[PDB]
Amino acid sequence: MIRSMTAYARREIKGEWGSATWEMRSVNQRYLETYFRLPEQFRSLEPVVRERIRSRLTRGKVECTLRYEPDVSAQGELILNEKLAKQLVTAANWVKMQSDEGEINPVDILRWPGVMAAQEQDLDAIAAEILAALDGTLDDFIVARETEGQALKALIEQRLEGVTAEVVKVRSHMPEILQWQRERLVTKLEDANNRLEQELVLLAQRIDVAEELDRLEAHVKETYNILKKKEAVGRRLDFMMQEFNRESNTLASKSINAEVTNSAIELKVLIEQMREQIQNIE
Amino acid sequence: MIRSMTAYARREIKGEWGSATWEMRSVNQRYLETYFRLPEQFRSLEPVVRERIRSRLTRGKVECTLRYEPDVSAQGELILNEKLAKQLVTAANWVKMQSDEGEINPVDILRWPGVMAAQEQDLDAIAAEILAALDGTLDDFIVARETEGQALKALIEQRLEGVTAEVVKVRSHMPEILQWQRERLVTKLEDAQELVLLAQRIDVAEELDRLEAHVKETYNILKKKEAVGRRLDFMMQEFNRESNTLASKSINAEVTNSAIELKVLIEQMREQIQNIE
Amino acid sequence: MIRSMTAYARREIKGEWGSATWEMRSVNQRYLETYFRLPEQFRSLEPVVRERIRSRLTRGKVECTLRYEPDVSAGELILNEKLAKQLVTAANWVKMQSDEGEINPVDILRWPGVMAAQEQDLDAIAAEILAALDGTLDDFIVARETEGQALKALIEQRLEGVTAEVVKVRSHMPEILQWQRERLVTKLEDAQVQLENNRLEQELVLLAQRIDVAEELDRLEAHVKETYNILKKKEAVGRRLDFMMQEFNRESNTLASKSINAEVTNSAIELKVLIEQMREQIQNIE
Amino acid sequence: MIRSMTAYARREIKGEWGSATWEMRSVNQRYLETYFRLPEQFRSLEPVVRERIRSRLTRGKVECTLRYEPDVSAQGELILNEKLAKQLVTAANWVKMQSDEGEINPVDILRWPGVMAAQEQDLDAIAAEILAALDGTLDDFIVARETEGQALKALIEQRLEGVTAEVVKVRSHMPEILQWQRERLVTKLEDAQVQLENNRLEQELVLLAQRIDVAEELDRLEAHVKETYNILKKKEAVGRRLDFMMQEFNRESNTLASKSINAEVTNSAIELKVLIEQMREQIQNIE
Amino acid sequence: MIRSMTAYARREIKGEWGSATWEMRSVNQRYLETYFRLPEQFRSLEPVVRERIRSRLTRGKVECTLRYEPDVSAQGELILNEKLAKQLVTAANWVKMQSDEGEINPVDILRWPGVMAAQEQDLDAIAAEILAALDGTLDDFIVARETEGQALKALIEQRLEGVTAEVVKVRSHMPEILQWQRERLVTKLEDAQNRLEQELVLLAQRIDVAEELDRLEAHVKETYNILKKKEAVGRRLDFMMQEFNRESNTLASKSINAEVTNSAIELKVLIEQMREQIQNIE
Amino acid sequence: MIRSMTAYARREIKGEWGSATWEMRSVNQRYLETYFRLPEQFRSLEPVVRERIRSRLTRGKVECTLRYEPDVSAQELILNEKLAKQLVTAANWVKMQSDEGEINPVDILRWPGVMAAQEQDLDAIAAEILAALDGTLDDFIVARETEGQALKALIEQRLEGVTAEVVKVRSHMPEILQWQRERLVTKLEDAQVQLENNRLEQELVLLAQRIDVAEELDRLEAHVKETYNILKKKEAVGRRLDFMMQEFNRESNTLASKSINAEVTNSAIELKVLIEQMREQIQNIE
Repeated sequence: MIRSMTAYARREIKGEWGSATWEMRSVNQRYLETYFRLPEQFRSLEPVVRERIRSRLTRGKVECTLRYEPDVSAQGELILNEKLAKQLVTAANWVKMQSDEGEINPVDILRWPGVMAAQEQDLDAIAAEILAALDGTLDDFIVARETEGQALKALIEQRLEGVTAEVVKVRSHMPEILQWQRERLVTKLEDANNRLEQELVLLAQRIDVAEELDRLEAHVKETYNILKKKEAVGRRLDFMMQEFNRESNTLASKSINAEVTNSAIELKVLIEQMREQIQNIE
Repeated sequence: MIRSMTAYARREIKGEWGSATWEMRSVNQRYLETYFRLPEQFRSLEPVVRERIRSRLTRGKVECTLRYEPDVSAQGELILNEKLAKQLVTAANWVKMQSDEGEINPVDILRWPGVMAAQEQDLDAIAAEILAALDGTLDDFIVARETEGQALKALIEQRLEGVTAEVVKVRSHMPEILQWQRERLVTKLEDAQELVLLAQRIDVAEELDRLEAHVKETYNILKKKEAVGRRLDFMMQEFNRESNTLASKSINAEVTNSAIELKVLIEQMREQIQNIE
Repeated sequence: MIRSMTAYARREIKGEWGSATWEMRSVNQRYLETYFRLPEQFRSLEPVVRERIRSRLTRGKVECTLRYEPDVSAGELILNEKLAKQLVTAANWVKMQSDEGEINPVDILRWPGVMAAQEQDLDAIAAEILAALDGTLDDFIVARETEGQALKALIEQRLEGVTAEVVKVRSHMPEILQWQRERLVTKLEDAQVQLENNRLEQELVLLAQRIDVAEELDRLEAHVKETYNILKKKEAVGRRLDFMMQEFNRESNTLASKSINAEVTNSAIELKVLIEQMREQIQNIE
Repeated sequence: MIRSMTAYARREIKGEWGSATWEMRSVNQRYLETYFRLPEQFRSLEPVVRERIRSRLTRGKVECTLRYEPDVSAQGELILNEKLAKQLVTAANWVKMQSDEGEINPVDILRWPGVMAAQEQDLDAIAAEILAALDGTLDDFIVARETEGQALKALIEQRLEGVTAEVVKVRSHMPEILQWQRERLVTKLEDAQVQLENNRLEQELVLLAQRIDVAEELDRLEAHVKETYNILKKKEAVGRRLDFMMQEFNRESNTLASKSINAEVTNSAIELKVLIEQMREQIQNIE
Repeated sequence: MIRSMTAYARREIKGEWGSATWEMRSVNQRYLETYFRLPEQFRSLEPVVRERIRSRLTRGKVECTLRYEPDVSAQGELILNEKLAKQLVTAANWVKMQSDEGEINPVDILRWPGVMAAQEQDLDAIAAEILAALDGTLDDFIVARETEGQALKALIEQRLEGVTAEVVKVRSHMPEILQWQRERLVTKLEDAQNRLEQELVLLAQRIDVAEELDRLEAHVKETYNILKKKEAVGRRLDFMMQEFNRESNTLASKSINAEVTNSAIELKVLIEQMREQIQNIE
Repeated sequence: MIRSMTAYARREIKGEWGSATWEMRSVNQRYLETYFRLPEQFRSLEPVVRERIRSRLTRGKVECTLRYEPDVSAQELILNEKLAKQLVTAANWVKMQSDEGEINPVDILRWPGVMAAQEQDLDAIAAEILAALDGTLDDFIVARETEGQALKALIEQRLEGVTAEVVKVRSHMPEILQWQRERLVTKLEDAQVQLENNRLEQELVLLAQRIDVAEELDRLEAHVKETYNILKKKEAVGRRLDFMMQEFNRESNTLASKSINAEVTNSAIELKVLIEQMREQIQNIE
């Protein structure tokens, strides 16, 4: 069950206290990178949310944003500190006697800190519900990372069927070609004995690609095994494609017929198509 | 039918609610890279945008930008908390009694946090219209790719004709090639123990026949509906292989000059293929 | 010793003056960058906090914040009468230049320092705050040292897996060489061609040299032994480990290129996976 | 071509929107590090700038700063939301009826968010101009590296000439020293003792000549300067290959100073070790 | 009065202006390397503080850090920038001419940045107080060096006592040693009269064990004399241990007696143990 | 005129445009490393300051910081008149909707962008900054030469001790060479080894010429005379002196190895001590 690095998932929780929205987005990356945007009230929640994200995700760049819109009507009714307000008025009266002018503004006294305050302090209860909501949107994020990736797995397996069908097309042509190479050489040597076949068969071992086709088939069987294991295989699959293309290039190099060369090109096209999908794999 | 990797297309939809613009540009790239610049309100549309673009475009580095301009009257309405405003006015009246002076500033009451708030309009009907404009931008984008791709197809076909013209030109010197072919073989016999005269490959007719089939295959590749950019690049490497083998053989001035011209045509074709998806 | 460049540590100190909790976190960054979020009362403490943090922390992007809430302590406040008179006389000079204006009393009280809390002394709170800061920093260093030791165990776990893949390849190597020469003679027996004297031996020597990977395997084992030595000596560990990974990777690529067996190729891929896993942890090293 | 890892490049473009300045500074470093300091508006351009620089530059430590100056007066005329302003005034009128007093400040209405908003100028045309100025700065930067590399090569070749001058300075002085050492031995021996079998004298003179002989290290120093000039001629892996020669240069100079029986030869060996250190200063700057 | 290179000392001075703290720590080094961490206000003190550390210390790697913590006080008078205030009033007059109305608030002009500037603190009186605290820290740093240095001196003298004790153990075998020395000479006289070469004169120079023990006992009495010196003797004692090993190399190389060989090995173990402690002596 | 690598120099200048301070400090380094902390207005001066410093400094790690404090326009502030008119016209529109209000002038000035960037003649100021850099750079070298003269006196004081130890060994050497003739022949008589008569006497003095340290003392005295000559060079001689001390230490080790007398061994140790003391002063020499 392979997963992809790029996915999106947003969840919004509505309550009397307020509305909070968790958004998670991700893009392909070489290593895991985490970025968190949180409100000031839930800034203390940043270490807790980072451990959950990092434990669940092995690789990829993920940005998580939480936006809290509290309800001011559900906010507790404001209390007026009468002693502090009188303490500020008598202080301003002293300033007015020094300046011999000025007028106290009532709104400014209310704006002074501690004069009008709210003591709801319900943040701890809603934070536990936000943490439970974070696990829900993180599961929606993981299920989206696992939804796609099954499609990527099918695309790679479809190309893996194309490379194995392409080597059997080379396997049938090759013995016919090996005999043809001896014939054209003999006609050229018209102007030129025993043990000439001894040098021919050693040259034919350099032309033969059976050992290389065997390795390529072994790499395909391994690639099927790599897709089934449940771990990070994004980079391992990329290293495997370098060996796929290594055998394709040495096959196109030792190719002496145009039919085999066209098959080697088809192999390299399928490898490029697989490498494009492996980039999206974690 | 082949599509160039670089193209540009913009579409703007105007309505009473506001105006939005879909700008989309692309450049050449080995694999498909999708970068989206979307407003915070339409940030949720990003997975839907990626689904539509990735399905339609096989390869290339594409950047898509969306900019939304809301009408100043639309998506705009003030919500005034009447109870909280009355609470602040009565609290300020109490302060005015202790101070025996002062005047309540109205805008200061509005700037109090809980007093003023803005309502959230339903962007669902707009988002569906913004999403439909993206489909139209993709249609204008792929046709601009096909228009530039047809010019690249003509340049490659024009130089494929010069490749075949050079292959026929060396086959006029074919009788001289056979003379030089046998003469090289007998001179090595004259020089004569690890005598691998068999290992020497001097045949050039197979190289020309093998190269001539690649040209016929290249025309067939250009007719394909799927992406052909990477396949043509691999094909040029085989064009270069047969030119490199023909390059090693020094026969006469006309043959060597034709081999030089062949490699120039391949490089000119390979430069245009980098622009092909 | 080695220290993990990313770590977290917070501490809360409660007192009669109020409650203040120091919280500092770090992420892996190529340079030292300290961002502080301090209250207005402790805004003057910004320079001394920066010097103390940067003296013990050599590298990394650190975000340190302090949350402070004043305690009413059940309402009387002190008034800086001299500072208020200083501002009124300074405003009177401005009024004579402008020839207009009125001094707002609340605006004078809004000036910093004009109003102060009687229940608390700012200098006494700052001394407790500064003493709490170095306590968080000392625990912050330990949080880096413990997680740094965790990164060391990860690299050693992958190093022993690297040296296990090398001896796994060298066990297959003699069998592979004999399989290649036996594959050659079987085709000569099928072809019934007359065998020549020492022509076979010279071809066997040539292929043996092409498949020979002895220098790459010995060079890989020298790299793992050097990596343990670099990991033991705790001087410039973060930089010197980066160079070893490039040497590990080019020997693995050279091995994968010169390989003729699919099983050896699979082992070379495993090496490159282990190298990539080691590189991921080396970035976290300070 | 050899290129110095220390250079400075600057490029300024003038436009109606303002002026943009690029600055490049490079310091020697074993790895390739690139640090970028861009404005908040063009912070999205960093991954595009990083690709062009990392692809065109070899190893080193590079710092990039982009300074963007807005004209302010020439562009960005403020637009007034008349509908929102009237909405706030009617809302404030309601509060005025409740309080039965107050006065609406006009500038307070303008300072309300969204009332007076400047139209955002599309930075697409300006960012393309900045990207075009970047590759022009990289061109000046590469040229500066190549011109400084030629200066480092001249300094290395200048010291190499001083190395050969010291080697032949020792070679001419060596036979004079070997004759004086023979003349001293026979004089000390004849002063207090008799000649010993004649052939024993020749044996001791041969042993003495072998101990003071430095011709092997002296010939090996001259072989090192010829390979060093060839290495400078080669433009492939010049930095890694040139470090090895300095250790070999310093190896032969140390063994030469150890076998130096004459003070003028020892001073020449020290001058060699000074020239080697001066060459080592330039090689850490090259690739 | 020998001193160890590793030592630590701190001092804090308190005043109404604030509090400052010096902190010195050192480790072993071949030469003297000093590193200073100073506040930006007292950066100018770096050349002065270096000369003082340099005067009382000869070798070692010290790191000297200074923490300056001024008390947070708004008591400092704020200068009224009369120039800038007049610049703002004339600018506001222009706005009044355009609007044809308005009034300049004096408090708002004061709130404008730069109009009220805090008086620069003359730290000359504080710097002299901080420099005086450095002298106290250096004095505490030196006594910490001398305290640890006395323990090293006692440990070296204990090892020197074992050296002389092992010498006496070999001195008893001296009549047996002189027999073995004479046996080496007569053994080299083999096939005596075909090569005209006499290694006997050379061998008499190489096996002068009696002079080694005498010269070794002279090095011990000199080592005691070196410990009583006032100047730093760290490098001198290390050079002395090289000579201790030279006199004991012949005893370990030649097996005159199994008991003598054991005593020679213990003799070289003591030299290595003294070498380890001399690393810590300045 | 030798110069120490560690030095400090700080200069402060005042003008109508403002006040700026150059600060230069340096420490020991193998080669020359220059780092610059410059304001944003004078970041363009960095390539000019670098060539100026590198011209007069041969090696060392030097940090060069410049603090520039701008002064408000003394003897008028530039004001965006069109933006201010646009805000007054917009406020007038609000005043007719509300039918009340008064435009506060300071509130218009507080608006972002109304106060344009203040006029500064950066070209005329930078020329004064460059002239102050030269003064600080010349003031920096005076601090180098002052400390260097102290290092020169310490080295010359130890060089006098070297020649004093050399002549002490020189005087005792002819006596000790005679003592070995009588010492070696006595050991031969103890074992009753037959004398070779004249041939023994010849080999004895040939061996004595091998033990004779007079050749090492002559070379060492020539190195002392050369070290005085090196101290008079105007160029940097920090590295050359270090290479010279290696030859000092080479002859001393050869002296201690060939030593046969405890007093000569103690004198060789005194030589090695003086050489280490000179090396400690030399490590600070440019």
